[PDB]
This record gives sequence, structure tokens and C-alpha cells, in this order.
Amino acid sequence: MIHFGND
Amino acid sequence: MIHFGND
Amino acid sequence: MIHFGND
Amino acid sequence: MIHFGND
Amino acid sequence: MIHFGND
Amino acid sequence: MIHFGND
Amino acid sequence: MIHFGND
Amino acid sequence: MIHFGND
Amino acid sequence: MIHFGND
Amino acid sequence: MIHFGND
Repeated sequence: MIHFGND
Repeated sequence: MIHFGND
Repeated sequence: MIHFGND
Repeated sequence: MIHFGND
Repeated sequence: MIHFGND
Repeated sequence: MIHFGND
Repeated sequence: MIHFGND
Repeated sequence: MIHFGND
Repeated sequence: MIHFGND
Repeated sequence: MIHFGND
């Protein structure tokens, strides 16, 4: 997985 | 998965 | 899956 | 699936 | 402007 | 403007 | 401006 | 501006 | 996994 | 500006 952004 | 954005 | 946007 | 937009 | 998607 | 989609 | 996605 | 994604 | 952003 | 991602 790749996440660009805040949790 | 790829997520561009906040959770 | 690919998501452009916020949850 | 591909989603352009917010949940 | 708001863009959900690639350029 | 709001764009849901690729350019 | 807000951009969710790659350039 | 806010950018979620690569240039 | 790769995360660009805060938890 | 805020950038989540690589240049």
C-alpha cells in the first residue's frame, strides 16, 4: 500500500 | 492499494 | 484499488 | 476499483 | 479549484 | 471548479 | 487549490 | 495549495 | 507500505 | 503549501 495523506 | 488523501 | 480523495 | 472523489 | 485525479 | 477524473 | 493525484 | 501525490 | 503524512 | 509525496 501507498498512502499520500494523514491518518 | 493507493490512497491520495486523508483518512 | 485506487482512491483519489478523502475518506 | 477506482474512485475519484470523497467517501 | 479541487482536482481528484491525475494530470 | 471541481474535477473528478483525469486530465 | 487541492490536488489528490499525481502530476 | 495542498498536493497529495507525486510531481 | 509507504506513508507520506502524519499518523 | 503542503506536499505529501515525492518531487
